[PDB]
Amino acid sequence: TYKIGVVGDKDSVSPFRLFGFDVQHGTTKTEIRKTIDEMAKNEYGVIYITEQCANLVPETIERYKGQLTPAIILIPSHQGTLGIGLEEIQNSVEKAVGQNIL
Amino acid sequence: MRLNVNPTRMELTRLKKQLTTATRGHKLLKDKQDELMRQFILLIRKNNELRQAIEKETQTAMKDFVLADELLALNVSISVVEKNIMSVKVPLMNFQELDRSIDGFTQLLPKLLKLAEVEKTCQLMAEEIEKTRRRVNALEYMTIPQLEETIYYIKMKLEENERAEVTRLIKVKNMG
Amino acid sequence: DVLPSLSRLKDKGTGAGKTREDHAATMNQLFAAYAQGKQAKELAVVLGESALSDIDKIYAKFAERFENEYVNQGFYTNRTITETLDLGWELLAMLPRTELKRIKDDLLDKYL
Amino acid sequence: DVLPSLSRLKDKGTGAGKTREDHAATMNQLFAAYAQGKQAKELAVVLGESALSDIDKIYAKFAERFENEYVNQGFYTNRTITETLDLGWELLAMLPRTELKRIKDDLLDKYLP
Amino acid sequence: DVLPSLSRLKDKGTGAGKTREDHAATMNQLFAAYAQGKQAKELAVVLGESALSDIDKIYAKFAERFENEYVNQGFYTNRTITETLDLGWELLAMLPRTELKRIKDDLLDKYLP
Amino acid sequence: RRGRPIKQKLNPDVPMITGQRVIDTFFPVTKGGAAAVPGPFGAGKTVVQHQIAKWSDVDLVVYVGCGERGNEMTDVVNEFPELIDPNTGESLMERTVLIANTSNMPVAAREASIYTGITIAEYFRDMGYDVAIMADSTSRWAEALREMSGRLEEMPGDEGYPAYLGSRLAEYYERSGRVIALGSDQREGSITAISAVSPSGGDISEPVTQNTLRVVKVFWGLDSSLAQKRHFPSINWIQSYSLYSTEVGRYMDQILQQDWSDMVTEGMRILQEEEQLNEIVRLVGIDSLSDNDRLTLEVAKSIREDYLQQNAFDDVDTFTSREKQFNMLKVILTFGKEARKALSLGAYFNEIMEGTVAVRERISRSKYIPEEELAKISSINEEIKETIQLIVS
Ligand SMILES: Nc1ncnc2c1ncn2[C@@H]1O[C@H](COP(=O)(O)OP(=O)(O)NP(=O)(O)O)[C@@H](O)[C@H]1O
Ligand SMILES: [Mg+2]
Repeated sequence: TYKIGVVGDKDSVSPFRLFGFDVQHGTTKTEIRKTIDEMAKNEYGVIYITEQCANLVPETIERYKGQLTPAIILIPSHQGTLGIGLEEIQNSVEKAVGQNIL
Repeated sequence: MRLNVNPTRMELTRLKKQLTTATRGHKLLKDKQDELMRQFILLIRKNNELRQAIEKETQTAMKDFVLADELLALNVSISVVEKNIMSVKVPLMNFQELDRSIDGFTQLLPKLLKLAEVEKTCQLMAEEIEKTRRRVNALEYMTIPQLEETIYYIKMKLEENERAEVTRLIKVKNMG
Repeated sequence: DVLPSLSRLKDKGTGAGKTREDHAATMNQLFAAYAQGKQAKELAVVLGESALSDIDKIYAKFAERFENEYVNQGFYTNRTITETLDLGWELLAMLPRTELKRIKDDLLDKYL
Repeated sequence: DVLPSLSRLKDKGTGAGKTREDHAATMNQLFAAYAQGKQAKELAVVLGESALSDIDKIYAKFAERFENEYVNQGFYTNRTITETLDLGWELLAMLPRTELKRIKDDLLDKYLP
Repeated sequence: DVLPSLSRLKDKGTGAGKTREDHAATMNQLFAAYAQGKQAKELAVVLGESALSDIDKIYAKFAERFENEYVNQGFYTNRTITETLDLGWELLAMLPRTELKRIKDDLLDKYLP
Repeated sequence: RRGRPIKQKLNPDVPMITGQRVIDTFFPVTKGGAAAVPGPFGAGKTVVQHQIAKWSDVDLVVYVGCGERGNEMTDVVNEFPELIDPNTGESLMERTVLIANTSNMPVAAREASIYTGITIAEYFRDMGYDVAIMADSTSRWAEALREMSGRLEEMPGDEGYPAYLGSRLAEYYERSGRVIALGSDQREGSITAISAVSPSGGDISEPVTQNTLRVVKVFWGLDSSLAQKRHFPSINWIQSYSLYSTEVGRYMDQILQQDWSDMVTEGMRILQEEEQLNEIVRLVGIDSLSDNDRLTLEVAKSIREDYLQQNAFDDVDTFTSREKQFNMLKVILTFGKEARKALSLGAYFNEIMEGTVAVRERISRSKYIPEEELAKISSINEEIKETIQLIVS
């Protein structure tokens, strides 16, 4: 049984608080990665993170792709996406296949 | 570039066996790489439509809430069973005025989790593809060539030695 | 090791009237199934338990039994040609009829 | 295969008065393009189409026409040095002028189709 | 390169009253860890660190520290045997107690940090 | 066949200036030193030797064409009287002696040609001069020995060479060096020996190469792979070495009053790291690399293309002065450092590349910058420091 962590702007991500999700509010590169690496230390299952927040920390994020857990999942803000989640799927498919196959 | 081995008859036989093994292993590693790839394509398509759908919906939920206090001060954790796809270890994830905006979030959770699961599985699937590619490649472009080049070298050397011996034996004989 | 071993005049000494009618066909089949079994074994190591077909797992077990029971008779065990032939059939019986492609159905129905 | 191939003495037999003034520059350029083209093909095989820049693809296509149209002439076709050089210029037109760095502007102006 | 190197007269010349009572145990232990660590380090260069086990990753880091710190001292560095044996332990401490099969429990209790 | 006697040998500790960046920088030969260039056909041994004969700062050059092509000796007799030192107006021919015994010339006379040259070089060395003797190629010399060995019916050594091959080679290389000459002046002189070795298949485990490497301190190892890629001189920077590197480094620091030896070391460190990284890029592709790793490849590429590669037939690329080499290497190494710092502050590889197209192009053209205006190479440093620093925003 693993925990859920959410990283994003106060406005967009606060309602996740109602489910008992450890919602955290980092805003600089230092805060996000510092807040992720502990979440991995406490065997979190999934960490949801905003795309705007995610864009600050590609180095810390790619460090866990190969791990079974935690799953790091990119979500929009209230403002939307930068296209990263969909581009990461885009990159991974062209890498595996020689696509685009979608 | 040839390997650092001594040109003996036994070494030649070793490398020749090691090479037949290497060749067969390379084909089997290519076969897997291709299997994982077509299994990957199915799942990555699932991931993509899923991510497009849950991006559009989480976005609306978030926008509603914002357009609507520490009323959010008052638990759900998840369960991870483990399964196997081909040979890859993969996660199985199960749950364990403004009221309209709060509800929309409740309806996202199931789709967010499935995504978490499908995205991870794809991620793990993709990594294992790279892992197999690197082995295939290390075999095709380094190991097999080195074996092949060392084998040809030792054949040649063993041949020069045999020639050297007959030269010396002819001279020895003729001390008479 | 059967694979690199060879008799160049075996045909002149086998079959109906000399051993039994099923001699050659079974030899050819055991030879192939053992080759296939050893390949299946390798596959097991390289791609893992899971990539193995159920038909493949059988060949694996066949090559194992073939070395351990057929080839491994002991230095003091004298087998008649008929026992040998019967043991081969017994070993071939692990496989589906669908796999014994190098034997006429005529012989499959007579010896199992 | 022009890559392992080499003539060591070649400049004593080319240039104005001998072949044409464009000779050495086209040679350095076609060679470089073909080498880069071939390296791109090598990349596509190992890692797939996707690993290539749009520019790599152009170069990869360059290599292929070079092989099929320039090198491959048939064993009964005689090409005068003029016909050869001119054909060199045509394959060069495939590439952005900005790419043709081994050739100076004066030649590019007179010959580049 | 310590692996192919040898001394045939090391037993009667080392130990309690000559160097220290842990000379031969640590010496043997270090060789075991180095030979294995060196094989693991080289795989990792070929197949990536990910192609290595959890503990072979440790053995590989050990072979780096062993080469870079222990064997590499410089041509103007004179280490007392006591400095050398003590450094040997600091490397061996990188490894889990279970790995150190070449050393008796009596000795581990006493020297291992 | 008898060495000219001397008072004593001295350490060869002053570097020769070849004007070849890869040689003077990473694999220097000192005056009175010995270097071998073993390499496969078409790699560039004859060209390296011609370059040195043309540019090195010795007093006199002795060129032995031993068992090689006729055209090459012809090339020197025509090209050298036309190659004019502008400071003094004398041609290279006024400081050159040529000995020629080509491959279809009498074979025995290959051995003769080597001894004639070395003896002549000893003689000028005795007068107080700095002499360089180039042997192209010592392998033809060894073949002459084997052929005579066969007629003599001797018992073969390695690969049919006679047993005395190793000592014949060692005897000749020991006739070179820095010396105090005989006479009351106690004047000093030197012979620097540069020999081509031409191994079958390019295999350097061959006895001629192996025996040579035993007595010479500099190894210029030519790579057929580099030559095919048109990377000349095709000196393989991983396998090559100069055992004069440490001493030449000390000497350069002092004459330049600069940390040259450190720059060289950093350059070799960079090139060594690229070989570790390219092993991965072949396997998995450039995409797998971290930004740090990405940059190392780009800096290494700069050393290779902007610095290591030198066109011997280009009027300006053909010789690079000591000062110019220091300047070109500074620029290349500077860009590396500045980016490394930019990466650690928070900038990414791709924004550093794009932001520096123009200054990188400037760096790649330094090799063509005229010797009278080295300041244009120098100003690249401030351009590097400023353009990267803007990007850091
Ligand atoms: N430093 C250089 N700069 C530019 N081009 C070069 C250089 N070195 C060699 N080349 C080119 O490559 C060719 C080979 O040089 P060459 O001196 O013939 O090498 P080699 O090793 O002496 N050949 P061989 O005598 O047959 O073993 C020359 O014809 C040039 O085309
Ligand atoms: Mg030559």
